[PDB]
Amino acid sequence: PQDLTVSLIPVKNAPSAKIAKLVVNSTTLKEFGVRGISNNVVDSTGTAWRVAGIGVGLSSDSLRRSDSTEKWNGVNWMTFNSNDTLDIVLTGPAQNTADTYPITLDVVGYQP
Amino acid sequence: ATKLFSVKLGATRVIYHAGTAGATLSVSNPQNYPILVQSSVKAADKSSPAPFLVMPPLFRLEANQQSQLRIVRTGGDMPTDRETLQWVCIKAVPPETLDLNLSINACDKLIFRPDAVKGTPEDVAGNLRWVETGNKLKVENPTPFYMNLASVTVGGKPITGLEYVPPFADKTLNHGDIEWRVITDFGGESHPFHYVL
Repeated sequence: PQDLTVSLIPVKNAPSAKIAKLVVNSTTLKEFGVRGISNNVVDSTGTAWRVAGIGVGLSSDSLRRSDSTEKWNGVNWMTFNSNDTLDIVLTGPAQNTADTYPITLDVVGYQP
Repeated sequence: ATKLFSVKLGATRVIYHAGTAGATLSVSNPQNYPILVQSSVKAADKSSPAPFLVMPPLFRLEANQQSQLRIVRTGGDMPTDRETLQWVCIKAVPPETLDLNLSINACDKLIFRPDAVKGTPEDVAGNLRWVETGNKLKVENPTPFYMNLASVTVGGKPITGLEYVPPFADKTLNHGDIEWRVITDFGGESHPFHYVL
């Protein structure tokens, strides 16, 4: 399937506790870009941000796998090998509220 | 509570033949609920404007709906002696513990082919010139076409990461005979080509 199919799968908290898993599938894409969407984003690439019912973002192990950072249409995106699984974690030190929290990711793929 | 999201495009590229009135690209909503869609065309650098319009630029798809987008050149001063690449992008947006949601952007090459640029890339893809020095592999494209290479090997070893090669342009990536295919105007792969050194 050439077409992009994207899955976001749910997983005092542990340091870097994993909270969600991102999978992007396509038989034709080589790479994809992903950014978190927030009112309170905490870097150029949107790979760490704050979420209103906590600090969330890609894990260091996921960030390590980025192929490049590209500026596309005025915005920086970290790119990753297609069919990859990336982890979304609570970032920074152990974070301490019984609530529902919204997590929004935007994914882009440019077909070969 | 897994969020799944997809958009379907009818093809992986759109070839825009200069003499034509316009091109089309099918878009379908695989979800069993309505989505909002935005279509845009960007220049080869993925950022700058391009002299094309997609109609409708903004629309809603019902559950499982399939629609056609019309793409039309609106002016511009594109070269007459080589192809010019753009990107046609489709942004799909779903309706509003974790509350997980997604939006996605699927982009195809929209390749403009002047009427005086005859035949296809695969007709002339055997004219690619390859040079190997040390760990460096250079491909030289002396043709008017974008060369969208697939299944490249060097002495049988797969080469990943050669970008598409623009018209009259070279690409260099960090031994033995080279084999390659090109992705055709219709999305499949050509027969293999070879270069000896």
